Amino acid sequence: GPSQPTYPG
Amino acid sequence: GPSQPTYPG
Amino acid sequence: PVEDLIRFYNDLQQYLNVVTRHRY
Amino acid sequence: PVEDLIRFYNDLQQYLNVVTRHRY
Repeated sequence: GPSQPTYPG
Repeated sequence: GPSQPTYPG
Repeated sequence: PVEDLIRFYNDLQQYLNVVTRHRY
Repeated sequence: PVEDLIRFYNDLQQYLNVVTRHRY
């Protein structure tokens, strides 16, 4: 994925 | 909610 | 993953239509 | 719940758009 962490989807 | 159980969302 | 979600979200618009029996 | 998901889902169009920069 991107540099940022996971998301709530 | 309905008669059916949980859906995968 | 988010990529698989690209090919699921589009069809999923229909799933929400069934849930609400198209009564938004 | 599915009720909140109705609202969220329609606005979520933007989130998927960010994740892929609209390059569907």
